[PDB]
Amino acid sequence: MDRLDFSIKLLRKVGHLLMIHWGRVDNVEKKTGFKDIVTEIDREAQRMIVDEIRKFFPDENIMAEEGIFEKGDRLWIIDPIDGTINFVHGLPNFSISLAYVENGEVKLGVVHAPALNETLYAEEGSGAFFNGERIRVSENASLEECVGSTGSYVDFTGKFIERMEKRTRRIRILGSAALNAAYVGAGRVDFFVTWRINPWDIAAGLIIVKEAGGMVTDFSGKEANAFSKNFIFSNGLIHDEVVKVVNEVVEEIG
Amino acid sequence: MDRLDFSIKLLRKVGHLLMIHWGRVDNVEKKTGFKDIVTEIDREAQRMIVDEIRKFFPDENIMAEEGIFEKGDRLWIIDPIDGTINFVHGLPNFSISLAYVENGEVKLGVVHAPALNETLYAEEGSGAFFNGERIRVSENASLEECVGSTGSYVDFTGKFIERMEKRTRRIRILGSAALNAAYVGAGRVDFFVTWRINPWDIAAGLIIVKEAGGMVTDFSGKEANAFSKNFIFSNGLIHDEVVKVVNEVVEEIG
Amino acid sequence: MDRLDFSIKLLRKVGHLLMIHWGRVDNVEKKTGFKDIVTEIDREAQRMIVDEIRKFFPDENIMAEEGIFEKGDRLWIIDPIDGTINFVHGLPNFSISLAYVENGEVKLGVVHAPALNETLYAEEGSGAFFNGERIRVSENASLEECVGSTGSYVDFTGKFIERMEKRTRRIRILGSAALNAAYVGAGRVDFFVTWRINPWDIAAGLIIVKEAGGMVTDFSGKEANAFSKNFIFSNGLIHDEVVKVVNEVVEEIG
Amino acid sequence: MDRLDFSIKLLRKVGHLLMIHWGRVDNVEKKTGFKDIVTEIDREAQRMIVDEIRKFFPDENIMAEEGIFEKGDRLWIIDPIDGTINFVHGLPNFSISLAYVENGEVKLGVVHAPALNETLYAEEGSGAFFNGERIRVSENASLEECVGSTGSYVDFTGKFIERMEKRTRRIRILGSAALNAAYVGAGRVDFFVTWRINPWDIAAGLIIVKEAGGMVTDFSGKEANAFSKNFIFSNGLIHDEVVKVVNEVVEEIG
Repeated sequence: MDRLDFSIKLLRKVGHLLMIHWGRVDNVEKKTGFKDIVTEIDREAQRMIVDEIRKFFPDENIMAEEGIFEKGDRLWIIDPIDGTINFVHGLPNFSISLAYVENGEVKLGVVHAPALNETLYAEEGSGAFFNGERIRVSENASLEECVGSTGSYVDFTGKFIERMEKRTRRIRILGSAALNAAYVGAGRVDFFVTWRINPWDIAAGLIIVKEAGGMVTDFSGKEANAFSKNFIFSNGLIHDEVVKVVNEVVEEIG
Repeated sequence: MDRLDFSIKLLRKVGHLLMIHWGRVDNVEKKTGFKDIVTEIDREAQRMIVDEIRKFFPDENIMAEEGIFEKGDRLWIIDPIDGTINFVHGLPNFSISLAYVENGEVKLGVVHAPALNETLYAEEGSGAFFNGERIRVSENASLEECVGSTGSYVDFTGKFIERMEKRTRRIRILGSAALNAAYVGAGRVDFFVTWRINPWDIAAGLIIVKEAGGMVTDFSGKEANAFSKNFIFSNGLIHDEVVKVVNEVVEEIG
Repeated sequence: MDRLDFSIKLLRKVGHLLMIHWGRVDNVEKKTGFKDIVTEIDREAQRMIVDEIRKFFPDENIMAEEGIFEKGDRLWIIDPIDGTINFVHGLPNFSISLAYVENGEVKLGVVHAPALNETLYAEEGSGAFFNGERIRVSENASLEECVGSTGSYVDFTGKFIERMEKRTRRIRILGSAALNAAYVGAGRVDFFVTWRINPWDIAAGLIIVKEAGGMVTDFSGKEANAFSKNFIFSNGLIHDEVVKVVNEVVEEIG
Repeated sequence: MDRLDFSIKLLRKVGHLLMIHWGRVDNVEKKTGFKDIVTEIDREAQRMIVDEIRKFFPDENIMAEEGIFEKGDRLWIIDPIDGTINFVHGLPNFSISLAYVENGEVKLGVVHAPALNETLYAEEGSGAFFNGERIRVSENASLEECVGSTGSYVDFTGKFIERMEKRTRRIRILGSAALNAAYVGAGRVDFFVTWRINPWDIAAGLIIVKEAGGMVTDFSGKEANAFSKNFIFSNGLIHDEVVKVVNEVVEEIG
């Protein structure tokens, strides 16, 4: 609809800005932390997205990973570049994420991968889409036929792949959280695990997976909410299995 | 050129055949286990390539992942679909690989990813390209500032990440050995490690990374060629450090 | 919904088949008569579509296999290739279209240009889209500021341009009616005129233009349908003026 | 090589800048000087191209399209947007052209269509390419088997279509002189006719057609050079037939 179409068009527009500097970034500093990085393109992409929202939705709030941090019953969650590292290195797996939350709940989410021309999205009650076509989670009911995936987390990823690679086809590490979550919704992977990360980071992939028919919970199997920190996105069919094994990795890591 | 131009065009043509079935493969068969598959599309794609080569180079030899394993002074090495599992699940990381080997040494190599429209290639003595433009390995001299990558091998993977994770920036597991290797010569990743592997998964990757200024040796450090069972591709500035961790991991196993 | 999604996916799939031969037709065929090979591609593309419609909509008339009824019937129109000349010569302006018609009314239409990665479409009542995002006809209400289009038709084209020449900004001849019609609903051109063509070749574009807010009438100015004898697609703002010149041109000729 | 690889990469980079605004000069900012916003995109793009050239080839002349008429040994001819009308309307047929001239002769040429991902180029003595593969002029020997092209020129286009229509297979009017001339070297069109356009805006195309084995002369039939005003690009198999037909049009005019 209105807000959704606006988002798709907006992220595709800004997506071209990132394409100009893709792989050719000069200023790269380690943002809030030490593991990840951030660039001047990050903020410039955010500024472009933020100016447009404020333009058509003046009385509404915004919340970026770095910079703007507001709260309201009409809130936009922006992540100018998810997979900054990939972006900087020239890997195509990076995306722009945008979610619209109203009255505390996610009403719609969009994830756009400039270099892959992949715009995945969904608005609650309307299903999940991918560049115009409907997407649904997979029907792979057992791990022997599943391709899972996870993020790069110290002490977690290695031991997680350690235990999982044995019971699945493959485990992928792509480098863009939002996209990977949307991929479960697209049905390209059967599950996606992401440890100790910011909750607002995946508001867009969450609604996409849920509208795609998937299941999203914390490492406890409990419905994923704004107070969860670890997330598990799946096709709902092999969730229990993934959850069990995830606690087996978190335990082993003390 | 003649053989290079021929190879680029042939792979691009066959790539469309694969696009038709991408993510919509009805039946997949387990070659040796559930982690090792192949499809009838692999076969149809190879046949298209084989038939074309036979037509213009009738007396030359052809060697493929399956079906044809000829030997000779003039040999063409084929991998119809490098990343079959990704291909079946609908992930974009899969490619067609071709290489012309003359007297044991690979003269030209072409790696084509249909979903991503990425054709990387190199001819002996002519440099490495990416869809017409020149590519060269990264200039990252420190492992900390590197993004390495590897395949999904049971036991070795979990261990490799485990070790490498505290030494690098990120480690990726995309799914296509040929592409993953060519990605090194593209400067998208700083190194790539392969455990247990055939010539058709890396003949094209060696020449690309080599003509792109990088290094390719077995796990011991010996400059390998057609095969060696173990491979390490890199920009050459951190090859030793990677070989160090690799031997650690492999010994930590045994 | 069900039909529209079915159609978007089916065409995006079959379009890849056309991409195999696209411009790959050797001159031995273009010289002897590319009519044959083109028909083999046409036949094969139609076969794949027909086979699928049979599986999902078993009791619906496909391309008049069960007659031609301007009222009281359910029909599926298939155009495997529109812009055949462009296709043969290697021009990217060619497409594949599918349209479902009920009682002479186009309920939904899809135009897919494989080489441009453009999927335009519309369902009756839901508006027109372009790869997931909404499209609408332009708002240029003065012929002198419009970009028009027509086909390379004998007699008609030379004159149509003579006229339009000073009355309008630019006139384009793309060589792809369906794509061209759709481009009107996308607001890329302000009006498109067709001289002596198969109505079923632009039925998909018909619904696309109307749902995008424009209008489509025959030369006599009557709203057009899938059986009309002539076509004029516009943004609905300068439609009367084009009909005028069109008829003037028709007078001059025959 | 150095200059050609730098140009290919440079045009591909700036191309995304154009994409950000492609078809994005809507009515809300169309009623607020849109021919000015397109001049900002142009100047901004021109600025990027100019800066990079100066940064790598410092003491070399730069005759930007909307720049100055410098003179010297080494000269770079730039055109930020060729096909401005299409660009403004959302049509994909627009390009960025760059030609490098030394000693008065064009040494290399690049034509990049951002919206189509088409990079056509050639180096004197190295032939023509299209995203890495070799391209060559068509092999059509008679006009009745050719698809010709020209632009939209008042008093000329009409008559041209008139006289050409009954001698040729089909004529096209796409809207981008450089892209269109390049398409002759790619073999998509058998010939192209421009009417009173500055040689500079067509220099990149000229080297592409010639390295592709084509023919480019002025309306008289003599080699095309800076003293030319009207051009004819062809495969060299039907050049004379075209010159003959074009001259008849020229007669009908005045």
